[PDB]
Amino acid sequence: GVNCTEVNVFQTRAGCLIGAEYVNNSYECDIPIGAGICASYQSIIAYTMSLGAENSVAYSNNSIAIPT
Amino acid sequence: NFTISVTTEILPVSMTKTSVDCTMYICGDSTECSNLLLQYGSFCTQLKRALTGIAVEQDKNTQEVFAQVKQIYKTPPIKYFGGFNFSQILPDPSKPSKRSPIEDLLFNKVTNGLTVLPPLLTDEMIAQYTSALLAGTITSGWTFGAGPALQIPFPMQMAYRFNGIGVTQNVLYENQKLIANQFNSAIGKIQDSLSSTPSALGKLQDVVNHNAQALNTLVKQLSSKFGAISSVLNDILSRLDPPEAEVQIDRLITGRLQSLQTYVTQQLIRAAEIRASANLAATKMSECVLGQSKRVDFCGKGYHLMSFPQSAPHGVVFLHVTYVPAQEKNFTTAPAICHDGKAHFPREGVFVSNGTHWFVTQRNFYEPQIITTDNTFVSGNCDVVIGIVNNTVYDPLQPELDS
Amino acid sequence: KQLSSKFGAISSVLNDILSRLDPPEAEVQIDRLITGRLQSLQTYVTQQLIRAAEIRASANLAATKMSECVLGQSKRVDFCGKGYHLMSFPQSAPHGVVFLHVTYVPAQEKNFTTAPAICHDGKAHFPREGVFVSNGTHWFVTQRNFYEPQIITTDNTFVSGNCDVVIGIVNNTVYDPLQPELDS
Ligand SMILES: *[C@@H]1O[C@H](CO)[C@@H](O)[C@H](O)[C@H]1NC(C)=O
Ligand SMILES: *[C@@H]1O[C@H](CO)[C@@H](O)[C@H](O)[C@H]1NC(C)=O
Ligand SMILES: *[C@@H]1O[C@H](CO)[C@@H](O)[C@H](O)[C@H]1NC(C)=O
Ligand SMILES: *[C@@H]1O[C@H](CO)[C@@H](O)[C@H](O)[C@H]1NC(C)=O
Ligand SMILES: *[C@@H]1O[C@H](CO)[C@@H](O)[C@H](O)[C@H]1NC(C)=O
Ligand SMILES: *[C@@H]1O[C@H](CO)[C@@H](O)[C@H](O)[C@H]1NC(C)=O
Repeated sequence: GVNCTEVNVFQTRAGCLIGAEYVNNSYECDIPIGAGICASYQSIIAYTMSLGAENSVAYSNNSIAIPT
Repeated sequence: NFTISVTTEILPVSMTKTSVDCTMYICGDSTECSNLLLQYGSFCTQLKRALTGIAVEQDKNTQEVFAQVKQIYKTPPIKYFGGFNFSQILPDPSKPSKRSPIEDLLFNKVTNGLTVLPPLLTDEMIAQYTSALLAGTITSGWTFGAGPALQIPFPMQMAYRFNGIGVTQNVLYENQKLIANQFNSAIGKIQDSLSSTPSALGKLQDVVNHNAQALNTLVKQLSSKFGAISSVLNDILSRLDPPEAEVQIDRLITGRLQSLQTYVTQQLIRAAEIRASANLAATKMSECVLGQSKRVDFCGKGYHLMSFPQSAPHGVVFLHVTYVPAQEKNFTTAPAICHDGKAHFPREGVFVSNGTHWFVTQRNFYEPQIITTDNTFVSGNCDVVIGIVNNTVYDPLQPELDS
Repeated sequence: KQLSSKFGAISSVLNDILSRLDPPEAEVQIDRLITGRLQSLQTYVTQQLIRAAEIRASANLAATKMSECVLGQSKRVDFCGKGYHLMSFPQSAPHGVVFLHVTYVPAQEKNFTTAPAICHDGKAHFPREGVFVSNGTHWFVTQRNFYEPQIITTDNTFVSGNCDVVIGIVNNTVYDPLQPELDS
């Protein structure tokens, strides 16, 4: 919770983060930080947490699935 | 005749994470404070470890309350689920927060040295989780939390839900329009009732007033004399003689440490209460949502069918769907039917007679059928059953063996 | 560790204060030491009882899971294991217990085309326990968790109502064994 305008540096919605770059790609969360920010050692990068694979399932008015 | 109604119950999940600056809240900018606080053994590492463990506990509660699935399901683009209005429940992309109107309505209705940590999961991924859970419970039935998801149409899923409470599925397909209209009317009534009633939202507001009051009373106790000469560091450490000022500041920081340890005690008690409530909320999440729970009261007043959770600030809200029958009708019954010296017993229901004719019906609905041998089983003879009556039974395929 | 704390006194040893200073003050030093140690043990007791609170909460949960799933089959979904409940087994652990859940995961699915009812001779047919499943040409009834198709028979279907009230119905024949049984 510190706006670091007086003391790479990337700004999260939790304060200041020093020493971890920001990557637009998303991966599974390993170390929780806050405000949807999770960092892991790939150097050390900070990424938005991944909620999982977008496993969209089709739907119709006459489609059923039965396991075999 | 049956009436489908929706009931709402709310369950708190977690609270805002708290971190206190220990030596700053005790007394700041003083070397005498440091050399009198370092010689007390440890009154501060325990509170810091306990507070961090409580914060980790709240994060874990946010984890297993809402994240029961490892997939993010997306709703189909078709908005026609069989005449059923899923508009106040299913979120729409037109809103900037990607939230349902019910969630937006409840969110709008819901209104030193201390630091409040932000939660790991804010409102947006909780809303995405609720969207994924509603997609899984709508377009995949209940067979998605146990193995892979399967394509399940909505009406035969509803027929399965009626079949889970001992009611045959044929009653749905003759009254599908009435059920859809009743469910939509109940959704509209409960959407109006969530905003009309001001005291449908209490504990969450109460417990956040508890948290705010506990946060404010610490600073309120920060400005008390504690029986010393003064309550200000620069007035007690400059004017006074340090032979007595050391004892005065010792008593002051002793009172301050007693106050903060009392606050830590209330915080851990409230965190234990929140953890128990979140565990019961996780049980409700696993039972009333991911499948059908047959036990009464556990998921709604009456017979449970399904439920639709919605995202809430620092909590979760449930939207149960209950099967409440009505329109009672008096009848005359019998434990068994006597025919040709042997007794007949019902297989799925009970023998129900209005006048001089006897019919077999299911338990939770009136569907008069002719008494045949395909839904009855024989046992013993007609000499021991108390209250048996004499009535003929229809023999199936009769005009068939002689034709 | 709290024994080696000065607590604002000269030393943390009772024999040192009593054999080096006069009683009057020594009284104040021992009073400060004893109230500091009293607050320390009260804090320890509070910590012990809150861990007791969480531990009998966990013990009640473990006893409930032992009596339900272990002693009998639980129909509660996602209560003992990830999937349908088959069996579980208890294992002895120091200061705890470990369950061994056996689940039922019906993977490797394949989708088909269904119908809520089948129309024949002006009356609708409904399955007692299965669901009508078509693979494109013919029709079959199978279980809700395993694909074991069977021919539609009057012995595992029940009739109710007519063909106009129900929507989504299809037209197909039904096998009645009395028609090949009567002529034989
Ligand atoms: C901090 O202050 C700067 C300058 O006003 C601003 O640009 C930045 O967005 C602020 N960040 C935070 C944490 O509010
Ligand atoms: C289902 O019904 C809706 C509304 O009539 C229609 O838009 C959609 O295309 C239909 N889908 C199928 C598979 O029949
Ligand atoms: C129940 O009563 C309502 C009118 O109040 C009617 O519209 C509905 O069809 C009835 N349903 C049954 C099951 O009798
Ligand atoms: C529900 O009814 C409202 C009426 O405005 C409509 O806008 C919405 O699209 C409907 N949703 C469904 C899924 O029926
Ligand atoms: C009882 O109901 C049956 C069928 O609804 C009917 O045939 C019979 O006449 C009724 N009995 C009387 C006394 O009305
Ligand atoms: C459907 O199943 C039946 C019985 O197994 C088979 O005779 C028929 O060829 C199948 N149709 C297709 C299109 O696979």
